[PDB]
Amino acid sequence: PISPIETVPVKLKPGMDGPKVKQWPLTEEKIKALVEICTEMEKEGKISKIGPENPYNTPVFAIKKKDSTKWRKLVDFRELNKRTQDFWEVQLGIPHPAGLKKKKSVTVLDVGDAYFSVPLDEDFRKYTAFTIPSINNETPGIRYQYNVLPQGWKGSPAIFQSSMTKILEPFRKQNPDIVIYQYMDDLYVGSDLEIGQHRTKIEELRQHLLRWGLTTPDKKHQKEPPFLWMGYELHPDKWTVQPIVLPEKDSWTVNDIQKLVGKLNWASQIYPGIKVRQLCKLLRGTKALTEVIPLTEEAELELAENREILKEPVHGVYYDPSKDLIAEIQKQGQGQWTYQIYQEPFKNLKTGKYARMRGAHTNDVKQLTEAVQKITTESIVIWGKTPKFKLPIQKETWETWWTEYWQATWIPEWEFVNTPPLVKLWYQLEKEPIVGAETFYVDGAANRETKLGKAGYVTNRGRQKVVTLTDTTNQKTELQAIYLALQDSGLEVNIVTDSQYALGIIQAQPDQSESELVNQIIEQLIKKEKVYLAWVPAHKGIGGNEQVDKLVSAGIR
Amino acid sequence: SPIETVPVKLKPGMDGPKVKQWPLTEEKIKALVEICTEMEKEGKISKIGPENPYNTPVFAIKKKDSTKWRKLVDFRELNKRTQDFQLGIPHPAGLKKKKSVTVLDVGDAYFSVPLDEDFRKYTAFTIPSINNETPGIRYQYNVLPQGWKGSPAIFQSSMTKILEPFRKQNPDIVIYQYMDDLYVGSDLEIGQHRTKIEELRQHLLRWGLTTPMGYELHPDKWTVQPIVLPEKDSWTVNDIQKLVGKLNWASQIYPGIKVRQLCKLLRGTKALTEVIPLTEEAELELAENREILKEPVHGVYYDPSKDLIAEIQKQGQGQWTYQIYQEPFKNLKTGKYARMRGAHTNDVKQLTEAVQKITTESIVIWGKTPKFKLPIQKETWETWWTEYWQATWIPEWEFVNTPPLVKLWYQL
Ligand SMILES: CCc1nn(CCO)c(CC)c1Oc1cc(C#N)cc(C#N)c1
Repeated sequence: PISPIETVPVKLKPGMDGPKVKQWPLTEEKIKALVEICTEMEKEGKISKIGPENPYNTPVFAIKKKDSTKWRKLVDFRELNKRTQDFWEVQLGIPHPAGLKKKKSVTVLDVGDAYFSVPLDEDFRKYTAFTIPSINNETPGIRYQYNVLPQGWKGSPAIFQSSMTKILEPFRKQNPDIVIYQYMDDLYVGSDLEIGQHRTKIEELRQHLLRWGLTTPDKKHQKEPPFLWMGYELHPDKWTVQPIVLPEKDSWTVNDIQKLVGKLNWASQIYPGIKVRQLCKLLRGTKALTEVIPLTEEAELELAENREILKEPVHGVYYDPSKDLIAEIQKQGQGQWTYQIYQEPFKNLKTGKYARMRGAHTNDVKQLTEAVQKITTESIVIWGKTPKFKLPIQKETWETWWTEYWQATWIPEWEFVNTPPLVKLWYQLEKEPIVGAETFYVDGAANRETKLGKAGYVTNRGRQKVVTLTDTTNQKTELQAIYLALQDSGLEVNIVTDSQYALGIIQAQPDQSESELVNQIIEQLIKKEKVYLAWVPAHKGIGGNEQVDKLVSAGIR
Repeated sequence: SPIETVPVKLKPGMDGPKVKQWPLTEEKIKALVEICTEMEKEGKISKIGPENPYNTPVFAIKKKDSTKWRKLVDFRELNKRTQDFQLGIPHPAGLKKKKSVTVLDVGDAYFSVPLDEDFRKYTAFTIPSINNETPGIRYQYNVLPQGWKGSPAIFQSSMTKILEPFRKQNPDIVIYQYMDDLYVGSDLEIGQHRTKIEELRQHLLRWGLTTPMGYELHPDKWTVQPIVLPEKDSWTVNDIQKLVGKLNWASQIYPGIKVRQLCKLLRGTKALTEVIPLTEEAELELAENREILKEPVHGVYYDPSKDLIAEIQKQGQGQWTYQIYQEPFKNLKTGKYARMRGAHTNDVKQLTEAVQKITTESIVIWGKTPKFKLPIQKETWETWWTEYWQATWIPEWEFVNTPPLVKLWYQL
């Protein structure tokens, strides 16, 4: 049918007019197919013959699908699409299974010949003009135009969507306690009614839809659980990921590892513990797709650990609006975090992992906070509420960090859970100068042209040292200088630098870095017992800084 | 009750806003549905089709001394693409000088004036759904919307009529309209002041807008807090070094600053804890600088063609410092914010309070909101700001990593 729904007024972009793309001359066979296909469509009101007036045209083509000798009509709307107004956006997200509420009875109903059952604005149909050419550019071809939403036109997905929303509204009002999910041409229905009433409510729905030009499958034609939906396997009381097969292979290509990471990231939605970090590392630099990449010892271990996890089929449970959501997080390793969300201890609605920030100098407290943030956002999206957190960090550790850090931070309601490895700060800078501790005045310089540099210090105990560095930057020398002072100092040290840069990094109590150097410094800071770090402006009559600036600057402009 | 609508126009070339809707909690979605289905019945808004490709974010807040959900539309994009907002509202310089200023929400007035038919499309917004089960509920405005700078610009004519009698009766009172609010300042005793506000609400009342003892500001008692120089008997190298740095920095703001005498003390590679007696000379320079720091800052002037910028630093102990300028260091205003009894455990809560306060002061002083540099993670701010937000407006903001020194320079 063709829905009796009011049409959506459509228009072309401001300073633009309809398409006028000439018809390619087509084969005798292809022309025959188009004629019959179009005759059928015309008989169903999907299209209509037009006069010679209409100056618009869009190319038409015909292709036959294999294992069958049945032709299909392809319209190239690339041009009309560039000229068609922008629309809304169908949806901002796809439902996640974990967010599906528990309902005793669920039915899937798909809207049949979807796009073709919806009318197109009459004032816009003129722009959908296409031409079946005559055997060898004889005379005018048979010219048609759409009356319904054309397959492959820009506004079809959105217009269909709206039409369905308008159609479902009255039924929604009269049945507030029934859930309907709109997805493309599909329609999922859930209720907490015992079959009997439910099949009745379904039937009533279909009748409401049919009364509006939309065909659906009848009972015996409806799909039955499991439902293979967008990568998922849906059962009435549990869900999981579509069967994942990890290819047993000798020699892996970039393409193979890429697909592997894909499946793994995908499986991470319900299978806890999946680690992908070591595989991603192999994908660095890549330069090719067919090039084989030898697996590191670490990747082989990671892959093996993943297989173990995937050997045992895991399932997710559905959402109960009456119960609280609980999210638990654990540290898997270097910048690796996993989490799980449940309502009833250990009956997971969903799983996930976190591994951001490319080592821009961070610590476990910052990372944990980031993971909490990410989980909080998805919870709001999926369930409309934030979960209660279970974190492997002491309230004391948390308060100490937050109160003293420069950035505002805030975790929703959480509870400590003794699940090692626990999160902690590995070292802490002193708040005031250490009495009876050697004072190192450090500094570093680097020539912009030659990239050559010097790093060193001078103490109050009269010590001195200056190292030469090659292929360096000002930043690197400043960090080198601090590293030097930490190496030659021992348990208690006062260090005075002129680098806001280094002060900034160290003050944030990092425990991980992409910089081999910063790691040296961290490793060294952990060994100390007491460390005080101060800053002074450079190029000033400031005793100490004024002097290291000499030996470090000499020979390096 | 339509009238002759004021034809609105986007900037040439500029196109309508297409800002994504951020996920909302079920609680807030429920509240917005209830509110919107009521505004629809009143004809203030109406459903729209997919042929409307525009979108503006929507949230739900609660003002202070208010336990009833309110709709807050974030028109920041549309506002930037509008102006028009052409015939602006002049900012009185007397406002910042009043003994007291009262803020009154007059947003309910805007729903009387119909919005230009050809502009409505640009006011589109979405009420999202949980787990994206349902497609969003889409609407647009038929009347002047709250939050859009175009509304007060258009409503000026009617606002001046409403306030004419009250103005002639109290020609010494200053009335400034900014977005959905009215700023009312007088030099009167607090008792008369409050009485005059009450009278003003009656005038507004006669025009259908119930304008509820609102927040009371005292711009007179606003004094730019200095940079602060210590006061100790004995000083260490560390303290002088900390002082040299601080002044070295401030010298970039106030030209009159000197540091040569103090720096003279810092010579040789001494231990940080060593005590150092200050020369009588350094004493003067020091005292002389403190005097300079007491007074404003010679040379900085508000430029109405340039944007206002505000930086905030977390000082700890519920304390926050901030600076307002158009060009770095050229501070037009500096201040402080201490957590009010309650937020004793929330950084985001305090920061949102501090932002609203600073924004309010900006409106009073310049009649403009500053662009904020927030010491927080975007996603965190994005996730929580609405939880404690109570203003009808929303300033522009960006996220930054506070330079550790800056905190000290302004530390108190
Ligand atoms: C109300 C819709 C619904 N709820 N539940 C939870 C049952 O307790 C399930 C699992 C079977 C549903 O079915 C879908 C089937 C398909 C398919 N095909 C897709 C979605 C979605 N979203 C949902």
